[PDB]
Amino acid sequence: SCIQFTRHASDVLLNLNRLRSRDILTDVVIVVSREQFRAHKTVLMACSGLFYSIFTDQLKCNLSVINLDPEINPEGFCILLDFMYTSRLNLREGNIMAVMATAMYLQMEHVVDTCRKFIKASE
Amino acid sequence: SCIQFTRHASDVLLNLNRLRSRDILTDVVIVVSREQFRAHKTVLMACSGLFYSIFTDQLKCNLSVINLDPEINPEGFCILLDFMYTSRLNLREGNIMAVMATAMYLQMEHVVDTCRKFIKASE
Amino acid sequence: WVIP
Amino acid sequence: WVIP
Ligand SMILES: N#Cc1cnn2c(Nc3ccc4c(c3)CC(=O)N4)cc(Cl)nc12
Ligand SMILES: N#Cc1cnn2c(Nc3ccc4c(c3)CC(=O)N4)cc(Cl)nc12
Ligand SMILES: [Cl-]
Ligand SMILES: [Cl-]
Repeated sequence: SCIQFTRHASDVLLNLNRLRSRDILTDVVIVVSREQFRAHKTVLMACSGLFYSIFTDQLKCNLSVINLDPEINPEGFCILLDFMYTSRLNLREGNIMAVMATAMYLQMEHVVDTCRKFIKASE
Repeated sequence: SCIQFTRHASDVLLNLNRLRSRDILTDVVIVVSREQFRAHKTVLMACSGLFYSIFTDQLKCNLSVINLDPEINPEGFCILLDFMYTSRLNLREGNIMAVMATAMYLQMEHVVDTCRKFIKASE
Repeated sequence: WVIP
Repeated sequence: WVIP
């Protein structure tokens, strides 16, 4: 018999992104080649099958630094990290291949789906 | 020029609630009289003006235990904590006064608003 | 607020 | 997915 506040989940995510911008309570650095990205492990796990697996691991759960595969593109990661915290995906002709490869590695199925659909439409 | 995934914020919040149920990466215990509630500081701050103030404080940000005012009702807190993690508010005739008082203390303005409207309709 |  |  609950009532539901429609905008609550969006409001929570907006405040999680504000915490990220101010670097408040971030507990991990994701290293992608020469670039570093600070984030909250809980948000990464909530958005990515890869981070969900990493941070449920009894040893990796305690690491403050995670190094991604050297084939991962930093811009593609940056775009996906912004998506995680905002629901908005900056998908462009110039970045779609990197975004799709990064989303496959991160196991972000909905992003992979749409990248596939956008690529199919251009061929 | 971003695209947006409509269900993303709800999906994130669902996974944050799953982490809470499994006690994964919870970093605080909220003590309300004889009861204890484990939570994620980032979610508490994102939902509550009181926790936002507490966890931005340079000393309180590092505490693993937060004790609420002894006038706070544990059930009212439990209902609001569930709301934080789900967008669903279990508002009943038997708990509305406790929920509203707890929401005022926690500075959860949208919950206070609706409690006020539900009370006004019954008088 | 809505009835979900 | 939508145009926000
Ligand atoms: N507890 C917990 C918890 C935290 N996170 N999380 C999941 N995170 C996840 C796992 C796989 C995938 C995605 C997110 C997006 C995607 O495409 N695949 C799943 C579950 Cl079943 N549980 C949890
Ligand atoms: N950074 C950050 C950040 C984390 N959380 N958070 C806010 N959390 C908040 C503050 C006040 C109120 C509510 C939530 C619900 C309500 O009724 N009042 C606000 C801002 Cl402006 N910023 C942040
Ligand atoms: Cl996704
Ligand atoms: Cl609220």
